Amino acid sequence: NSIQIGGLFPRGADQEYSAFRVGMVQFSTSEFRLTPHIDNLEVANSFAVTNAFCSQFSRGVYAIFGFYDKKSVNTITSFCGTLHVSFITPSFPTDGTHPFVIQMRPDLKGALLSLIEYYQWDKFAYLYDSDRGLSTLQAVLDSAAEKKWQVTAINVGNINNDKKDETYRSLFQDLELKKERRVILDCERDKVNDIVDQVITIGKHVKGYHYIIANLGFTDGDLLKIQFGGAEVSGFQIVDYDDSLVSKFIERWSTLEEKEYPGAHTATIKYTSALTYDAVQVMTEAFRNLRKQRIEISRRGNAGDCLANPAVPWGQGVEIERALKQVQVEGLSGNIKFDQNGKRINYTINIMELKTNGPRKIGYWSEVDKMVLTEDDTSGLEQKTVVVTT
Amino acid sequence: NSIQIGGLFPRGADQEYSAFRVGMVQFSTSEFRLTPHIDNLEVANSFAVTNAFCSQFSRGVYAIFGFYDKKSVNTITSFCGTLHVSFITPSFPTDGTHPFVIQMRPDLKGALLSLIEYYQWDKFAYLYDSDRGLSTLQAVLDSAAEKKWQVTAINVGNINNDKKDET
Repeated sequence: NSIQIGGLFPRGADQEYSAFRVGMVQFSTSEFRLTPHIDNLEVANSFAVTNAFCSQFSRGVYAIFGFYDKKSVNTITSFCGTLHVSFITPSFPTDGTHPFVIQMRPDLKGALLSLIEYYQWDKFAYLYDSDRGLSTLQAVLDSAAEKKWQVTAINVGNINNDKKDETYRSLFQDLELKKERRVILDCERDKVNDIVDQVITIGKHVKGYHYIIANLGFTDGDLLKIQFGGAEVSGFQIVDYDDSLVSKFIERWSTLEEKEYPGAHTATIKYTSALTYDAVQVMTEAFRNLRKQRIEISRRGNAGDCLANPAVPWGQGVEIERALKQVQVEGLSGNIKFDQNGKRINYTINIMELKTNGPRKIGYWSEVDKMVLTEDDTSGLEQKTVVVTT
Repeated sequence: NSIQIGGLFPRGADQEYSAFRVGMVQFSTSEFRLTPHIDNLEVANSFAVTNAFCSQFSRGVYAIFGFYDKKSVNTITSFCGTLHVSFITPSFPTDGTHPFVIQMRPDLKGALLSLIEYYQWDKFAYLYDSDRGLSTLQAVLDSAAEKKWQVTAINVGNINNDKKDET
């Protein structure tokens, strides 16, 4: 069964698109075949996204996969809530209960609010970027007044890439106006590695400072350049590489050709590529369930024009969303369970910390059991020569 | 000269639409006549705004007037920057330098940052709503670290109207 799927990939998301095509080979079946309409177009031009949206809406696709920006978070949810076409995304989570929006990336603020209580921080800075939204900023400001904190929040993403070394000197000099040791970065991993190189430029990676990287790709960032500087860096890795379900995929990952699959011949993988591979598992499990339920949705382009006034819904597409939220499968990021909004529940966020040996789990996060520490201390191996001032 | 204009008014903006029609009587001339295509539609459903947009774009209008939401701030600027049709709005100001976006409401943060220095405040709360954007929140948080302030920011708009007395 040739089933039309979505292909709204950004330009430069090819490692995610390679890991998409890995699932296109791995999760293919003789029951049904996914029919790509790949649209490698920019995500900021939401008009160009809309033309890429309405072109596949003219195809009569049954499920749409792709990313979205904060310039397009209000775009896609306005279309998919009205046109009743389900959408699958690994991008940053939404805040409103939107129908037909199935998001692969779990929430991060619940582990992070658990983590600040674990470090018992009250006076700390919070550098951030606007692009993934500001609900995480809204989350920490609510617990700022609630737990009586002293937060120094500065948006760092607005500075251009032309002079992002001169202003960032003055940024930490402004942080030395209160002499903060506790910086929680919230940026893209390219912008994270920029800020790390600024810390390397000024030497705040020494002992005394502490850092928290607020993304799921903690292993994706360069830790070797700041492994032995002195500061302690915490983070989160949603995909445990020690899992054999992950490790057999990693053994299949690096062996692939870079000329065929760019970004594949690597030791590790981005979590955005991993959830993309996990999204193909969900879409395969969906239409296997529609094959088991024997509910026919096989329409032509009856969707047609997106400018239909009024645009009529088609309830077979509503049943698609109903089957997506019923999918209870495992993944590379653990158990994938959904609410009535398609958002992930009963997942596990691994608290990772940079140590002398490198990145290392100290515990995992749960939605109910909030922080559970692991007892894998290996006697600590050292006591690191306690600094005695006098 | 009958010149097609925009009419993207929200439902319930009729006092603004009345004061629009006051200017339609007061600023009319025999040189040219403004040709309304009034679309009293909701501003949150940006899909419904888009159908109201493309209908006047099918008319071949020359300037478009109306409001926009934070659900439609990225909508209208993406259309007007690409389709090269000018847009006129009294709504909350944009942050990026967008072509074909003419905004009637002036900035407010410059007076407000002047005002906190006038009252010499450092420890203060800041209740706010998300709907007009959060750049004003971004403005006061930049001067919070710069002027060594103690800001208590709480988004109050997320609470529903059903129990907005108990919370």
